[PDB]
Parts: sequence; C-alpha cells; structure tokens
Amino acid sequence: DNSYKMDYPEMGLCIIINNKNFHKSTGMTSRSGTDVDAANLRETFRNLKYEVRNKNDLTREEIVELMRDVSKEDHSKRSSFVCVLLSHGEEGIIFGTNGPVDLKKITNFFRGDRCRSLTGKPKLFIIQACRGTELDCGIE
Amino acid sequence: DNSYKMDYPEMGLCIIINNKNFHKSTGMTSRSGTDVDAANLRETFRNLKYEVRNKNDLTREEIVELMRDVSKEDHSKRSSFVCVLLSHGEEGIIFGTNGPVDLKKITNFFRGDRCRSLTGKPKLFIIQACRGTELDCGIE
Amino acid sequence: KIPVEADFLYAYSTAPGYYSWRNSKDGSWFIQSLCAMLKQYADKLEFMHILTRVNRKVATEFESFSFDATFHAKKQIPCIVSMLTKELYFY
Amino acid sequence: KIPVEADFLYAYSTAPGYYSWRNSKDGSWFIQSLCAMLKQYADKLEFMHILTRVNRKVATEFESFSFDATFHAKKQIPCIVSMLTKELYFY
Ligand SMILES: *[C@@](=O)([C]N([C])[C][C][C][C][C][C])[C]([C]C(=O)[O-])[N]C(=O)[C]([C][C])N1[C]=C(C([C])([C])[C])N=C([N][C]C2=NON=C2[C])C1=O
Ligand SMILES: *[C@@](=O)([C]N([C])[C][C][C][C][C][C])[C]([C]C(=O)[O-])[N]C(=O)[C]([C][C])N1[C]=C(C([C])([C])[C])N=C([N][C]C2=NON=C2[C])C1=O
Repeated sequence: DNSYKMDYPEMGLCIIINNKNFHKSTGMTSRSGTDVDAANLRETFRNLKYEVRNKNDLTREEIVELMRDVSKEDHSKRSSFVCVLLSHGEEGIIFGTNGPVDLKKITNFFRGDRCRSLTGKPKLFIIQACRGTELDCGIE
Repeated sequence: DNSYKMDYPEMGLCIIINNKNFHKSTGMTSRSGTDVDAANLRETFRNLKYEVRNKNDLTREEIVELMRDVSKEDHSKRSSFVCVLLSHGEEGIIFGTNGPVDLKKITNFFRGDRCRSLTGKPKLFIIQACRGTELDCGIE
Repeated sequence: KIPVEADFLYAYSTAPGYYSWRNSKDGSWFIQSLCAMLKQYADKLEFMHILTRVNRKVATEFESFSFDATFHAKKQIPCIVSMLTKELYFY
Repeated sequence: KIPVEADFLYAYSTAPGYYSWRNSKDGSWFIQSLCAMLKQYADKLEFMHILTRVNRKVATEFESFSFDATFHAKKQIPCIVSMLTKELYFY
C-alpha cells in the first residue's frame, strides 16, 4: 500500500500559529492580512475534518512550549498532524512575537523516535514566512 | 493544462557528473560504487529518451565550465533538462575532484531569465551527496 | 526500522533565501492559493499535485505592486519539500 | 511573467544536514532506488509519485552495516524539493 492510512477515528490536529503583532524591541512590522489567512485555514481544515486550534501572537517561548505539549499528546487515533505557521522569518527561522525560533527545534518534537504516536504518519508543516531577502524579478 | 508539454522533438539532455577520485589534498575518500550509479543512470535515461552525457572526475572549475556551456546551448527543441551530480558534498555544496562548488552557482545558469530556451520547462537536479554530518538512527 | 526524519512534509511559501509576499486585505499569496486549491481538489488530487497547483497559481496570478521601485513587480514561487513515504489523500 | 526560480526540481538523496549512504558494489541507496522506480513506473506515474516511491524504498530497504559502531545501523530518507509548476510525465 503506497498511500497513507487516513481512516483513523480522526484526521488529526491542525495547529495554526498566527503572529500579527510583534514587540517594538524586535523591529518587526505588523503583518496586516494574516488574520484572513488564519480564518481561511481554519475553515479549510475544518472541511477536511481536522481538529483546528488557532493560537495568536505567541512569543518564541510560547511557540516551543506549545509545540512540545502537542507532541506529547496521544495521537494514536489520529491519521496525521498539521502545523501552520504565519509570521516573519529568515532561512530556517520563524519569529515568535518577541524573537526568532529555529524551525528545526519545533519540528524535532515530532520526529519518529520523538513522537511515537505519529510514527509512520504524515506530519505537515505549512510555512508562510520569508526565507531570506532575495527578490524574484521574474522573466518573460 | 496542468502537465508539462513533453512532446518536443527531444526529451532533453541528461548531464551526469560522476566524481569518484579526489585530489589527495582534499582528504576525500574514493567513492567506490559510484560508477555503478553512473552506468545505471545512463541506461535509465536512455530508455526515457534523454540525450545522456557522462562526465567523470571534474574539477570545481570544469563542473562550472560545463554547466555554463550547457546552459548556453539552445534547448528550444528540448522538453526538459536533467543534471545528475554524484559526489561528496555538504549543505548546498558539491565537490569537484579538487574542491567545493556551491550548488546555487551551477543552478543559477538555468534560472528563468538566464536560460531562455528552457524557460517554462522542467529543470531537474538529482543529487547524490551528503548535506551535513548528521546521522539518522531510525526508530522502531 | 525507519528514518526519524521520514514522513515529514514542509510546504514553504517561497524558495530558499527568498522573501514571501502578503497582501494587506487578502492575506498571503501562498495561503490564499493553498486554501483555494484545497477547496477545489482536496476531494480528488493527491496532496503533492495539489501543492503543485498552488505553485502554479502563486507563480502566475500574483505580482507585487509597490510605489517603492525596489519591491515593485516582483514574483514568487513556493517550495514543496517532501520526506513523505506514501501518497497523501484527504479522503 | 513567471518567477526565475520556477520549474526547478531538486531530488536530494538525503534530508538537509544529513549524511548520504553509498554501497561499494551496488552504488548509492538513492540512485539505485531511483533507477529501479523509474524503470518500473516511468511509463505511468507522475514524477513526484515516483520520487515518493523512491523515498519509501530508501527508508525501508536500506540500513548501514559498519565495523565502526558510530556509523553502524543507520538509516536514510531522501528529500524531494519541488518548485515545479506542473506535473511531470516521462512520456
Ligand atoms: C517575511 O517573513 C519576513 N521579511 C520581512 C524578512 C525579515 C527578515 C529580517 C531581515 C533583515 C514576511 C512574510 C509575511 O507573511 O509577513 N515578508 C514580508 O513582510 C514581505 C516581504 C517581501 N512584504 C514586504 C513589503 C514592503 C514592500 C517591504 C512594505 N510589503 C508587503 N506587502 C505589501 C505589498 N507591496 O507590494 N505588493 C504587496 C502585496 C509584503 O508582503
Ligand atoms: C557525502 O557527501 C559525505 N562526504 C562529503 C564525506 C564526509 C564524511 C566525513 C567522514 C570523516 C558522501 C556521498 C557519497 O555518495 O560519496 N557520503 C559518504 O561518503 C557516506 C557518509 C555516511 N559513507 C561513509 C562511510 C564511512 C563509514 C565513513 C566509511 N561509508 C559509506 N559506505 C560504506 C558503508 N559503510 O556502512 N554501510 C555502508 C553502505 C558511505 O556511503
């Protein structure tokens, strides 16, 4: 069988982290329009049968803490896991309201040996954030 | 039309760079087995109707030089482009027999505004090389 | 025994090293494209093909408009990174 | 007008930051798995699906065996990076 088993009692969780306002001490601008995405994703994934949880303006600490607790949950009856991050960022980084957080850190909570109840199950990370400062001028 | 037009007179080029022997000064071990890969790739893409070109033990300069020339060729009558790199490497890097080459360096030659005859056509880079020194111990 | 990095999928809104665009009233180009694509095809297409559709929608239907020449008429391409072992269907 | 970074596909043999494995007589786990899947499926499957089959085969059928404990019993997962705008069929 070359297709993930998506017939578990539940599709699984869909954690949406939407960061719009950032501490002045960061110099990050307010991400106007992000709420539209958040609400959009909530409806989309509800239609897909995912247990959606929205979390707004979280500090780096709050992000790591949240992701760590989600990974410690029992996903035995869940077919998969979805995490959406909406914020500013750099390559391999997403910003909490008060500072940078390396993506590898929150992703590791869910790696095979780390999250037993998700082992062998699809783990999706949808990321809306910058990965640098290069601009694509396009062609043709 | 959600599928690439692959009915051009030719499927395209398949450039295979097989680096097995490295200069003593690099401290790179001979890549035993790589020839089997090169031969395997040659037969596979021949069956897929690609114009295959095998190149062995190229220096950083030769890799760049080759990639520049290939990108300067006229691909108008070709459906796509394939490049396979077999060698030692690090994150975002591949080694010539005499030193490191940034993948972004040879990849740029084919970017939209750079290789007009391939604009809008699939450009594939198959890379057999390490991307760091992390080991995966597996689970279960 | 399987890799601990296996079965992960990262749907990046933009290519490595690049900026990612967001519209003040509609939201980010990538998220609005992803939602719209999931709406039309989540019941038909395998996830990778849906994300490819997202790549096409963002790359073709969007361009930046800014009074600042530096950020004007810019484009964007999403980046699908899959370590998945099987095909994924939302049904 | 499309992104200059669009229509690129990077089929990496391994995840970011990881080692890639090679067998002295059979070749690398990735390349031999890739060739096997292309030989069997290139006449029907879309490219991303073939690569996903490669992912599974590499993560499932291969494990290192070394006299050096540090490098013994290790696994590998390939990494598909797509900035493709359409589905790819080799026919
Ligand atoms: C992205 O993550 C982070 N950027 C800002 C880099 C920070 C790293 C620190 C380096 C010193 C972020 C994505 C997000 O969803 O918020 N990117 C943006 O804020 C993007 C950048 C391309 N961005 C920038 C800008 C201006 C031109 C700098 C004000 N404007 C918009 N939107 C308005 C717009 N202007 O022209 N077309 C549009 C849609 C924007 O999305
Ligand atoms: C890869 O790029 C890494 N390069 C840059 C060398 C750096 C290693 C650091 C050692 C001080 C390279 C890619 C390639 O296809 O040639 N990968 C390797 O050389 C891998 C690394 C995991 N590798 C290493 C080794 C030993 C254990 C270091 C000798 N051996 C093999 N193959 C034999 C083997 N041993 O156990 N199982 C197998 C299949 C190998 O592929």
